[PDB]
Amino acid sequence: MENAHTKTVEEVLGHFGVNESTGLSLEQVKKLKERWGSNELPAEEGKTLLELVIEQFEDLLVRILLLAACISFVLAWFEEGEETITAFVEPFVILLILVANAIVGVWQERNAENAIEALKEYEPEMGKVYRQDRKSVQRIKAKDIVPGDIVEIAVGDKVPADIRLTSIKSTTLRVDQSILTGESVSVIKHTDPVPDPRAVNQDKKNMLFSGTNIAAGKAMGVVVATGVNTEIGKIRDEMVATEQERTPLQQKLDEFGEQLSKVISLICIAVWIINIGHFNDPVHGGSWIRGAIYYFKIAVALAVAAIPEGLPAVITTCLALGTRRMAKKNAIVRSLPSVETLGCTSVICSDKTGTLTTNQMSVCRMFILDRVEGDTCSLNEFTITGSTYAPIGEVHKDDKPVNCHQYDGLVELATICALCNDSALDYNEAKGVYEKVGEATETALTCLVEKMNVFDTELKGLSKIERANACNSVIKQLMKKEFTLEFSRDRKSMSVYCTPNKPSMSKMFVKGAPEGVIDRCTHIRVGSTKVPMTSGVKQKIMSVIREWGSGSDTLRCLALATHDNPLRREEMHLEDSANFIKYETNLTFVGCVGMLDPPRIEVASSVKLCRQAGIRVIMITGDNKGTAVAICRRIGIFGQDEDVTSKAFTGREFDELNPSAQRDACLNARCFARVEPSHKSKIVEFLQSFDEITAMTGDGVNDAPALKKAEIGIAMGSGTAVAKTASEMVLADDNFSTIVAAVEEGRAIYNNMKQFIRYLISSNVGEVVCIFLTAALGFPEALIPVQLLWVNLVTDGLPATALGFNPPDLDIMNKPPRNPKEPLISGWLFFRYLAIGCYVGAATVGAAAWWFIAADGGPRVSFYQLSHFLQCKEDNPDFEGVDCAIFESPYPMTMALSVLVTIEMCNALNSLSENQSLLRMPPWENIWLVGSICLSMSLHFLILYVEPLPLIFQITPLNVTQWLMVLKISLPVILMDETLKFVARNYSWPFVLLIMPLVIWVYSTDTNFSDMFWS
Ligand code: BEF
Ligand SMILES: [Mg+2]
Repeated sequence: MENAHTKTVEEVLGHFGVNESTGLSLEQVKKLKERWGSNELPAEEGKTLLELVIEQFEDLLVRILLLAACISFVLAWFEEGEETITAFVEPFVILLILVANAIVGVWQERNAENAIEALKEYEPEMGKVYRQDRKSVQRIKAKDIVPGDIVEIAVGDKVPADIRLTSIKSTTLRVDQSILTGESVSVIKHTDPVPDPRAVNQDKKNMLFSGTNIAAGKAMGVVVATGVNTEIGKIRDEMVATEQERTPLQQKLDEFGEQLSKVISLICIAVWIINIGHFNDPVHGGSWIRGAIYYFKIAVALAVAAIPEGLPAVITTCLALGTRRMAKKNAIVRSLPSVETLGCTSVICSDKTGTLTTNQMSVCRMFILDRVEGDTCSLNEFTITGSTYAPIGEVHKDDKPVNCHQYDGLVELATICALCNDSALDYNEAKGVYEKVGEATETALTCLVEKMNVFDTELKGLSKIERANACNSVIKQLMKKEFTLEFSRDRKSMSVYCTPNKPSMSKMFVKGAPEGVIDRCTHIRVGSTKVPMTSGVKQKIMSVIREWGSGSDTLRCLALATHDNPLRREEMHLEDSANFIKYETNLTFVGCVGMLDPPRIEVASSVKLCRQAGIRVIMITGDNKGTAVAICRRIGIFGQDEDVTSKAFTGREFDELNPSAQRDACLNARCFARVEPSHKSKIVEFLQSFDEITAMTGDGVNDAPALKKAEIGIAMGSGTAVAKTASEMVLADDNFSTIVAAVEEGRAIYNNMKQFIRYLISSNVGEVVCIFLTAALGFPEALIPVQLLWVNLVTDGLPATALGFNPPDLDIMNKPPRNPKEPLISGWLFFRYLAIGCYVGAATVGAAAWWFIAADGGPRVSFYQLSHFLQCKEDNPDFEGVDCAIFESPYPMTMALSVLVTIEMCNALNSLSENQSLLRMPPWENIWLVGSICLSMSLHFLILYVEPLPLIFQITPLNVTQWLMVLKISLPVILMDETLKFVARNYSWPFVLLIMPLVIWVYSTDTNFSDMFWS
């Protein structure tokens, strides 16, 4: 069944072979089940643990670590030695770091799916259908309905399938379609066919779309589409068809991994090339192959040691900590890399109905009269602060609290509001929020009546379930509602006949569009006085009503009047519309109210903060252009008097725009209205075409393709499930300020990530340069792989985690988002961490050599003997026996390890700021860094001072003067990093007064290095 809206009821009924009054026979029911399936949206759960692990191993950094681990393992398998116990420790541990990380990430996934599923609406999805088995209404499951069923719908029901209207039994049919079409107000439905076959769902007035509630009335329809063929099903299919791309953080990490791999390959090739002439050495066997592969093995072993083993682990730790911080403020983030996406976001595409607004219409203004002199009147105007359906707001006149007993016109207005509606407000114990029963506007009037206690009834001890209807209950107990005059299309008003319950009358209460009520009223209720109507007062009322319904505060105005002396029920006949016209005569104007779909109270501040942070907010909605522009003006996207002739567009207007005009609109326009979900995705894609990180926010089904297409999609906690499944983050508490909070968190996370990435890379390149320098000169080895493993996982691991807690920059929220094209590590950074790395290598080699040359108490071995480590024989030494037993002493190794650790701690203290000096920013603020440094020193001393560990790591306790020399070697890294940082910047006192005694203490003495030869 295609374009059913274009066909009449007879055509669709003949096509389905179903009678209007009988329904479908049980045979046709199963015949349609076998063909069309069943009415369920498919729910696929293919994210098994194996799938999650394999997709989380997609990261290029993790792949590089895996390659390094496997190469190290195959190198350790062909080492022809008996030290396989330790030689295999280095790769294996990496695998643990690679696997444990995975669970962490996987855990986060499950945790998100455990939280997002918690905040899902759960109810039995039922449906009232007619079938030939029994004549009465049959309440069956919605999944057991088929295309062709005759469905009966009533007020406060959710339609279960795409339905073409057949007959309306309540003379009207109001449907709330904000879920699908994004319309803030309920739409009127009819039975007449829609001739347009390409018509959008907003103007399919004869159609009912699954997932949309019925605001008021009863109706009878026939199912034409079911399951995935419904509009929501088509949108879900489009959402699935949309491709998902990697987050910008993942792209930056992959680029950094490519740069790191290029550096590793260059280092390996260079080390191989430097030893071309040694290939044919007789030591290998005098062959061009064995020596070449031996030196290739050495070069690859050196290259593998330049990859930080713990870098992905600390990156994941920082991401998980940020995710936990966001979860603490009611923000569920699915993937760990997505926590950073909002930091680099440049454009925030949003949704008006249900996302930028509460979707709960509430009365925000009202007025009555106070006094009349002549050709004019004094007008009492009141403002109501409530925005949701909760009856907790207050009525303010001239921005001060006001009571309601003093204003008799106000109690009369409250009576008219509560008695001239048939909807209600009710509280869900499970959901925990008040909601409407029937029409949204009538619920707004009910909540207004609850807000202003016109009879000052006691409400302190009242429970929340009975808080919903207390004042309305009181003033409906006072007045008995006899009968209701139904609202008409030819007369935009509705009336209620009420009689005073107390004996010793029978007033009429009329509401509706202001024009009709004003032209049909000949009197004015001023306080308790019925004064004759005057042209001046009517003009004064028209002025305020138009300026209420025409400015940036565009409102839906309802005029409330009363008929004091109506004809008694015998005269009036409730049969014809013209009778209803003639019954409403000589009315008395009482007041007027003005309501809207109000934006959430944290929206204007959030958008101005986003604009301050360099992010522009563009509203994309399916509602009309007028309401969208009004909400943009109200929340601060547009000014009150700003011209929007080129900044607000409709889908039809955007359809035939020039490509240059489309580019200019995407660059400049800030409001899109009357756009289909495909149009929303097209807008998001056009914005992404300009290399802009786009964050889409929405709640409804129409936002799902746009939420999926954006780099990060944010779904409201009250939104639909399909919108939540397409979004990377969910706001559980529906707080829009969480967006700017997440932006700040992401920017801080990115800064800290850069800091500790630089720290780890510098440490590893320093160790590699140390090994290369040791090999080139010929000195005895100063470091061993197991020692480097410890100093890379603990001594470097703890400072990196602490650096993850770096204080945020002061000017973090006053800068534009970072350019996506810039690399994570720049060329200047590339130069700088090499400087610290080269200094670490040189300092560690020098510390190892100092104990063998100039240290007091150690052998004063010359450079020639020290360079010829392997030549410990009768080659004219001084202490030939002593030297052979001292070249393997643990003292130089301890010197090297201590110097490396101390320089790493100094570099960690230099990693508080990317370019801000340590003097101005002391370590005090990041107390986590100080605690981590102290803990690492404590455990290092424990390693140095226990029984087993000095055997496992060949290290021994040092002396006071030896520690002093270690500090002497380590400290200048502070000076060199400070001068590099100062150079970068150019182109407190307690910290100084504590560090000066330390500096003067350790530079009291100096030792000369007797070495003037190089290899
Ligand atoms: F709900 Be949005 F206005 F499409
Ligand atoms: Mg919405």
